[PDB]
Amino acid sequence: KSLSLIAAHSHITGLGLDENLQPRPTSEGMVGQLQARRAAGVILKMVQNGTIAGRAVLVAGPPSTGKTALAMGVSQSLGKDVPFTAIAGSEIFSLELSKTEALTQAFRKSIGIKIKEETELIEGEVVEIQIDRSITGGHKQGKLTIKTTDMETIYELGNKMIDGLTKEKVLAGDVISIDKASGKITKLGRSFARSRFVQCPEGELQKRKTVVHTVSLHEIDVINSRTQGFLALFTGDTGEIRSEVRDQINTKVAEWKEEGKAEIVPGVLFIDEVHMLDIECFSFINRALEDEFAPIVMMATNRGVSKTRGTNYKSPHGLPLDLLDRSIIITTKSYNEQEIKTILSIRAQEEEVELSSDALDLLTKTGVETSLRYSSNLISVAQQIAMKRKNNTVEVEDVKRAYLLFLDSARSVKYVQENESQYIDDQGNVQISIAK
Amino acid sequence: SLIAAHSHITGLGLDENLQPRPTSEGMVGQLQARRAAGVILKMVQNGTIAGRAVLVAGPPSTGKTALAMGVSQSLGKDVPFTAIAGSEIFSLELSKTEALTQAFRKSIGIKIKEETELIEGEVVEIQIDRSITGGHKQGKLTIKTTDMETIYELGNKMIDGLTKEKVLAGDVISIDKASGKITKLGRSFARSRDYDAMGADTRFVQCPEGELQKRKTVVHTVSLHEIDVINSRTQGFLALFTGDTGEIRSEVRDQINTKVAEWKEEGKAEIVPGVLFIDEVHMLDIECFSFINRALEDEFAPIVMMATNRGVSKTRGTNYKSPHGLPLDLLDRSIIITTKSYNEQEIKTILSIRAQEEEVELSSDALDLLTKTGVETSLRYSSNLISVAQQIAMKRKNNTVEVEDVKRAYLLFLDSARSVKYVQENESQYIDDQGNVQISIA
Amino acid sequence: VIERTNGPKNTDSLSFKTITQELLEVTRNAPSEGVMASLLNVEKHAYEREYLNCIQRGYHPNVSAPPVTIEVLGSSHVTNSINNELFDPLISQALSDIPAITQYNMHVKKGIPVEDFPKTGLFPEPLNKNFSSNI
Amino acid sequence: TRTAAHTHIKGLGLDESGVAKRVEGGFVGQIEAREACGVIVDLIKAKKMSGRAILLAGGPSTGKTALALAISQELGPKVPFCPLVGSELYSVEVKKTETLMENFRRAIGLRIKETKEVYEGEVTELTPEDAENPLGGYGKTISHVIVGLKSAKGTKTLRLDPTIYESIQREKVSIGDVIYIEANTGAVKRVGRSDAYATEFDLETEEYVPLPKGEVHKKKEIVQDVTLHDLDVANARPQGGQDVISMMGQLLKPKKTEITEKLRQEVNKVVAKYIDQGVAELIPGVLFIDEVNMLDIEIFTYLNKALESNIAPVVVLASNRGMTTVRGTEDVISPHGVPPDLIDRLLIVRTLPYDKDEIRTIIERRATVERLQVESSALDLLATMGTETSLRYALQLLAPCGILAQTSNRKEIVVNDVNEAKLLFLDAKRSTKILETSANYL
Amino acid sequence: VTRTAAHTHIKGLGLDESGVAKRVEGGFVGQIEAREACGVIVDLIKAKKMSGRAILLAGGPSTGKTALALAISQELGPKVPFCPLVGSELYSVEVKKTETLMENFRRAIGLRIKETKEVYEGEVTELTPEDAENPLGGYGKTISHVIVGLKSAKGTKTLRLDPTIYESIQREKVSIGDVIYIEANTGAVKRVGRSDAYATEFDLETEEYVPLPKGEVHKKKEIVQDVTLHDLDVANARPQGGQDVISMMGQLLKPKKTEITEKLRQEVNKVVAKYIDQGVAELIPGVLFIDEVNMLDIEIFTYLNKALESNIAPVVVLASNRGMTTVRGTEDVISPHGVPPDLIDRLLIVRTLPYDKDEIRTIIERRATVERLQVESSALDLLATMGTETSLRYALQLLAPCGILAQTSNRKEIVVNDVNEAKLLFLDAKRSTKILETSANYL
Ligand SMILES: Nc1ncnc2c1ncn2[C@@H]1O[C@H](COP(=O)(O)OP(=O)(O)O)[C@@H](O)[C@H]1O
Ligand SMILES: Nc1ncnc2c1ncn2[C@@H]1O[C@H](COP(=O)(O)OP(=O)(O)O)[C@@H](O)[C@H]1O
Ligand SMILES: Nc1ncnc2c1ncn2[C@@H]1O[C@H](COP(=O)(O)OP(=O)(O)O)[C@@H](O)[C@H]1O
Ligand SMILES: Nc1ncnc2c1ncn2[C@@H]1O[C@H](COP(=O)(O)OP(=O)(O)O)[C@@H](O)[C@H]1O
Repeated sequence: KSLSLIAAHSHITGLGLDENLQPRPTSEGMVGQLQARRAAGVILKMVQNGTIAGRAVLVAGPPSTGKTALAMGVSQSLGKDVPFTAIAGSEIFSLELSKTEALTQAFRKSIGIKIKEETELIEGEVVEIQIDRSITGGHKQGKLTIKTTDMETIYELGNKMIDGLTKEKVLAGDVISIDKASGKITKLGRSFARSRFVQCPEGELQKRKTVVHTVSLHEIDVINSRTQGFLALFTGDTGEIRSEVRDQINTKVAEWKEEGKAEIVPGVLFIDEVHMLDIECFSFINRALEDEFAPIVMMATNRGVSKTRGTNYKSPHGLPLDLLDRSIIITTKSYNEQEIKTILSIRAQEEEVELSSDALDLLTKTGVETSLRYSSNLISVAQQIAMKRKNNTVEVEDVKRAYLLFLDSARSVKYVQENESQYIDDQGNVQISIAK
Repeated sequence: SLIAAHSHITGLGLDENLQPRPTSEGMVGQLQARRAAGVILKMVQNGTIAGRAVLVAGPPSTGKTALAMGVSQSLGKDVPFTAIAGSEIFSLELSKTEALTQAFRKSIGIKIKEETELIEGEVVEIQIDRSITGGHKQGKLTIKTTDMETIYELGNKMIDGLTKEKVLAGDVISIDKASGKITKLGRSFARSRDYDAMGADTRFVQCPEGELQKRKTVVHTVSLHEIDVINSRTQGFLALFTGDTGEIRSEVRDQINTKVAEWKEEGKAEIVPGVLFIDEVHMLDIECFSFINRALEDEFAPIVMMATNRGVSKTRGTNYKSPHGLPLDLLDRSIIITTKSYNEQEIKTILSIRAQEEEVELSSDALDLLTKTGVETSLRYSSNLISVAQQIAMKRKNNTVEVEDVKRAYLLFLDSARSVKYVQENESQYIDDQGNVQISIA
Repeated sequence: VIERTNGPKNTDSLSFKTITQELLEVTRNAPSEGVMASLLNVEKHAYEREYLNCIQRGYHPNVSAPPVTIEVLGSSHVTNSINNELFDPLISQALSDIPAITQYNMHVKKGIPVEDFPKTGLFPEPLNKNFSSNI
Repeated sequence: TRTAAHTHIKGLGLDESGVAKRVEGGFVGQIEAREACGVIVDLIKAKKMSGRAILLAGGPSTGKTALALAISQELGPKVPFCPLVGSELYSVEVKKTETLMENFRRAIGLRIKETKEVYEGEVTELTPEDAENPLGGYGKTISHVIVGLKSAKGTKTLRLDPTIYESIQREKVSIGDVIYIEANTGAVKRVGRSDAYATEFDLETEEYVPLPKGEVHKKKEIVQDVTLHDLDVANARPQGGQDVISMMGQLLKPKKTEITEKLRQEVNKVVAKYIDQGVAELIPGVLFIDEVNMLDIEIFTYLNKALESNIAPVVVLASNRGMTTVRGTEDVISPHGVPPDLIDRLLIVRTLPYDKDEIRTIIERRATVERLQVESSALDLLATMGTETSLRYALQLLAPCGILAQTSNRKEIVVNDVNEAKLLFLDAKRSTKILETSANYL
Repeated sequence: VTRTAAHTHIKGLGLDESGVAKRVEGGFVGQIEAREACGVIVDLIKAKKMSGRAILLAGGPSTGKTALALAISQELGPKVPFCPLVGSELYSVEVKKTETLMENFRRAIGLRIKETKEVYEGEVTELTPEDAENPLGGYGKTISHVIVGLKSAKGTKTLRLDPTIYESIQREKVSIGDVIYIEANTGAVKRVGRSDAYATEFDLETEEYVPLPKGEVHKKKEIVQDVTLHDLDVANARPQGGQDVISMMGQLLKPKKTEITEKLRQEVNKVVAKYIDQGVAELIPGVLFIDEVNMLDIEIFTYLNKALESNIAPVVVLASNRGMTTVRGTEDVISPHGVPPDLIDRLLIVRTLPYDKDEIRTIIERRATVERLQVESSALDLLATMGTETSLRYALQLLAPCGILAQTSNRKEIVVNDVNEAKLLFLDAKRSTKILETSANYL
């Protein structure tokens, strides 16, 4: 499951830390940024403890300095079964939902209910089905010889089981699972009989299994609101869910928690590029962070002393000071030559690219000259240029050809400022003619 | 119909060598613009190329929309001509790109050839078997001519056609197989016994003779936009009239393009390009120009003719001024036809043609006074004064417009400059830009 | 919508006949070559002129899918309620028709009157025979 | 009897073949504008031109709306007249272009005539006569239906089709009810029960329409007056159908939709076909827009497009601004808030302010319409009051004067009552002086 | 014979086996470095491993930016999906622009699936329904079963319908003597038409006639289907295809765009992963092309920053022609090509260069060859110096009025007097601006 080709943060499998929350120099695909990784590990221990709620953490720094990488590492080290809602800042300006309603849905998607239940199933291999039918179809009789690798039995079947076996046609040689209470019969496949293919089950026929369900609060909010069904969880037209059913869900969840029938898991809400939110969003967040059913909100931004959207003044990080009072700030730093070389080596091993040493030094030099992402993007173009001339190892001139073909930001600005008469300026004046 | 502004223009008035006559088909003057419009007309009539933008620019009251109407009249039938204004793009149901795509796709016709069978015969026997609730309907129809006798089986739609405008076993009707039309030609039997109701006082007609069934190749034109609207959903034919076609997806348009190419390959259907005419194109946003710059490069694109009466002015959606109110990207890929202002002789001939169109007889001195006022003021004012002078002439009971009627119409109805002078002389009487007005006359 | 019946209303009321409802009513059973019917029959004239009943189909959807199945393990009430909602007999009878021999068995052989039948045949007609299926 | 700011004017008041007299029809003064409006009324009654535009301009309290309503009264009640405000075009359901086109199509009327052949009255007998040879496997095969009808001074027995008995059973036609059968369609409808069958039961719901006058069979020629917008909204919406969409939309909110140009073209061609047959008459009318400065330049551009149409009616615009910026533009200075493109396409009628004697005469007519009795010295003081402050302020201070006269148990307004009404109710100038000379947020 | 519109003289990039481009081959003239870079990009797309790579074609107006993207699209072929787009398409009045960008991102990822079909087909011989014990009970339908008899070549079967199947049988209005086609996956029924075993010409409903189907009544067949992920998303968002109530009423309502949630996309991804894991489906990453990228505002750029870091997103190509232009939706910031620097840091910029006189001449020569016209050499030189004087597009678009004016004098060749006449009739932007500046009343 979970198909994926290659991502920009696909080499990161978690925060590289020891048992004392100390960062290794290189572990789980993350190098450098020791203090930020330690602080994110402390935040991970906050999430794993779960005894506190509504704490806001801001990750701020220069662009292309391990912010989204840190968020991806926290999400990978959280594991499965714990909600993680990663949204962008421009995703809440909707046309059918208000900004506060979309923010409320994104807040309530990150708190889960854990419910354990038990059900009994008959998973077996069908030896023989015998069906006795009448002329008019009044009374049906049925014998079912079914087995595992451990037992063997014969069952008399009633009329509704005859109807449920005729529908979704079960033949001899099949492996099926039957639910007695609901009457759901699933064909797992065919057994190992050459005369798809699965293994015949072992042990008892009538098994009792415990399944664990994690249901978000937003799902129960959609279900309890009678105006729309559960298909609004998939189609997306929930449409301004009222606060009365939210109050009923908030009371019933605590009622289940006191009786021990369910458990509370908190999650992480990540807001990438938080500076694009409006002032009314920040004013809503300032009061939504103080609820008992509030997750931990991590926000990432790279702006420095910019204009707050919806106002006319300037604020640090694009955020007003009342929101910044309610947050603790993790600050990232720029990378050195050695860490850039290590990151580029990790990305070379990730994309199955074989690199010479001098090509790696050239990539590190042009990475500390221009950008990390530019050298991270040249490394796969140079492999195709290498494969055009039929050799596996990327050499120095293979990097030089890709450097010549594909430009960066500074060279493009230089060439545009040199030949600005051929481009459209702000005033809309261009020159298309060559002569005169 | 009613007399409109450009009801006197039937064609362009061109020779076989595309040389415009000085006075032909209701158009005088403007030789080079009419020559260029004839070249554009020949380029449309050839149909070889697509996506050429033509711009018509000039001062107000010069003949831009008159030239477009002459092109549309000389275009002939079975070639579409989608003429829209610039402010029709902005809607609350469609986006600007979707509205412009529908305007582009309304200007390409698909000519489809079909085979049909015509049956003309005297009705003999009608047996209609229906269910109890009236849902399932079937039956038989025995029809005859003077030479043969045929029993046909009927469907639901055919029985629905027979039940409307009831046929009564002895009439003469017509049958089209492909169209499903029921047309009662008349009655030949002339029955004596008739019920008090009904009553086919249908005109008498002889019974048809010869072959009952005849084959005919028919042809008909549809637009591409109608094909997309029909194939969009279940009830697209209602949406063709109600206009409730909201944001048709791209997959529908790709499949319709592929099926149109298949119909061209099989010889069933042919493609006839048309003209899309945007009057007052300067009332468009920069996003519309950006969409047009890429929509003009497709194969299924019509010839786009735009009209502008603006000089250097601010482009809508931006904060800089551009020539003709259009960005230089759209001005790069267009060829511009320039119209020029008129003389007194051309204005006199235009007023003579407009007086002949409104069936108003004019004196010579009244025509000279109208020419003088149309030289001083605009042409449209002296054109509008003719009907008022005719009404004043009919009030005094003489069916010939004299000089004093034009003088009285000049005194009664004002110009733009005279009204500006009267407003500027009495500025306290009117509400100014700051909302201050002096109502009291003390 | 389904069991809407055209019951009579008394004259002494404030809800009167708006003009467009009267134009809709005079052309309910009017035949051809009548002036009000011909002024009210634009769409069928456009249908019969443009040869639209013999046209082909140029578009088919790529994927067709049933609604998402909701399952609750260990309860038959949810299965019964889901099967009632998916296959509501009133709506499913409204979107279809009774066979003619079955109707003859209800009305003549069983004594059930016509007005006691469930309402049937409310499905809208497709444009062509070619437009009635995706295959 | 209700009087509201108008209805003291009964037409323009011109004589035939001539000019306006000084006082007639509730009008005092304004001779030249009345003559121009009479010429426009004669042009509208000529029923030939299309899309002519009149802008009448002047100060506040001058009589532009009174002149427009006088035009509407002078035309009569059979010619359509659509009043409108420039602020009404901004709708949040459909774009303003579609609203302007709907108000354009509302102003054109169609007069149709038809002949109906009916049979109505109380049913005397209802016998479905069986056939001579009934078919096997069936029951009660019908050859015809005998229905007897009775009305005032006439009874007549009929002979019907076998088919109508199904409609008789579906419409629940028993004995003693009053039925209605038109000739060509059949289609019996149940209009009610006779009044002679009213008091046999204590409780019932069915109404009792009495016996209809005249004979049972009479051909009646009816004449119906519709508009083109009614035909458009009748053809666009579906008829009574059996589909779920038609019954679902009939119980839902009637949301306005963008009517296409195709439906309008089909409506115009079928209307022209029935006009050429000699059955239908086309009556163009007036579309009146008050305070046209509220329109922005997009609606002005679409007005420029739509005034050159083939079917568009006479449009009358009213405005009172001077040198004002057009709405939607930041730097275009224009007379009356109207851009020069539209200004070039219309004729301007100027209206002039009044003097003291005309103010006194207008106050006299408005007093004699409101059934009031005014003293002469009080009339002169009210005329002086209207000279000093406003004409509308003098007109609106009449009913408090009458109420204060009634409170003192007198039937005549005196000087003391108009002084009390002066002191009680303020005007704009004294209220502005109160606002300027106070500093307590007044 | 054929139709040409501003393109279709371009067939591909036109490179060697080593990626070295020729001077003129494949409809291109010059632009060797850009064509080599586009060939490297095409090879990278064909490698089918990378996700979320972005290049930007930067250059002036009329320099060959759209032509390179169309050449890339024809180099990949119709097998790989290619989604063209304009920057103004993202502003819809039905759904937000972020959802439209996500939709166009998911519309460029294809899938090829081998699918099994269970079919019952043949000619209907008998159709007999049987009735329920009580039909007016309120719960339960009118009938219980329907017996149908299907006859095909070398086979005849008898089936007992579920009434739910019989509703879809009856809705297509089948009868005795009709060839049908029942798909057991969804229950959809196709009425092929009347069998030709009976009479033909006695009908009045323009039907078509089909012989008996070959093979048995019951069949299992393999259909290879091509699809995108967006098709699955809109199929599961608006469910049509089933025989239940909701999927039946979904076909009659007006279609409307909605905000498809991420949970549905993850479920579709899991099902597609299960499909490819079985060896049934094959995934084809594609190309999304956006022309005039400067029309995008800052919110779409900020969402693009997040959307390019996913593990599904395809290769996206952009184009712009602005030097130092402020970003739309912002008030003071000035960035190259109208593209903000935080997205610029994730791109690869490909420069496009202007042409010389001889390149303009041979481009005009190829355009005249493609449009089936004969041009004299002196007229070609006049057109070349005109194209260098004013614009390449003006010299290209004046060829067809030259052809019309050459045809109207009963000639095939285009001469100098014809080019002078086309110069006199039609104007360009510079002469129109010179008329506009020395004008009387905003001419
Ligand atoms: N500590 C790290 N370990 C591994 N990769 C890193 C690290 N820091 C940054 N990167 C790489 O640098 C790139 C920029 O990181 P990211 O945080 O996404 O940018 P920004 O800081 O602008 O959000 C990412 O593709 C990531 O793979
Ligand atoms: N050559 C001509 N023949 C007939 N009418 C003309 C001619 N030139 C101008 N007109 C009249 O002058 C007006 C021109 O205005 P219009 O057609 O809107 O185009 P433009 O706005 O470009 O001048 C029209 O109303 C038309 O009746
Ligand atoms: N010539 C006139 N004769 C009589 N009453 C008039 C005359 N002109 C205006 N009035 C009265 O003045 C009042 C306001 O005039 P109005 O028509 O509203 O002017 P405007 O429309 O320019 O504001 C109306 O109630 C009308 O009765
Ligand atoms: N190398 C070339 N060979 C042939 N034609 C070209 C070449 N470069 C550009 N063109 C032509 O120039 C025109 C403008 O190119 P296009 O990329 O569509 O617009 P822009 O360059 O302004 O983005 C196109 O119609 C194309 O046919």
